[PDB]
Amino acid sequence: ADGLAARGTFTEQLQAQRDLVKASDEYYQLADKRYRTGVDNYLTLLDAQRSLF
Amino acid sequence: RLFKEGSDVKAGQQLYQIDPATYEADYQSAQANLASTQEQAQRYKLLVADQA
Repeated sequence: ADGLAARGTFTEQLQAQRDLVKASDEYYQLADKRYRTGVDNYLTLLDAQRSLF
Repeated sequence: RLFKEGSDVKAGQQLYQIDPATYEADYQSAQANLASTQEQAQRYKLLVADQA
């Protein structure tokens, strides 16, 4: 019964984690575009790159 | 006084030179302000397509 509960929960918990990862990746991509246009410095690119992984 | 007297002048011909020296100065200052905010607007124009 504990195994069935873990099976019923982990597939949704990992989906939530994957959505979090892809949201952070879109954040990093927009920050990289904003860096290479020249608006921001390298520090607030590196912090978003850090938050990504 | 850059015209011969008693002549015929046309529209827009320069007559004198009143030694600007202040108008040139604040023209330079406004030119510097425009030369900043033009790039400030152009980068935002490039960014707003990607919704950054």
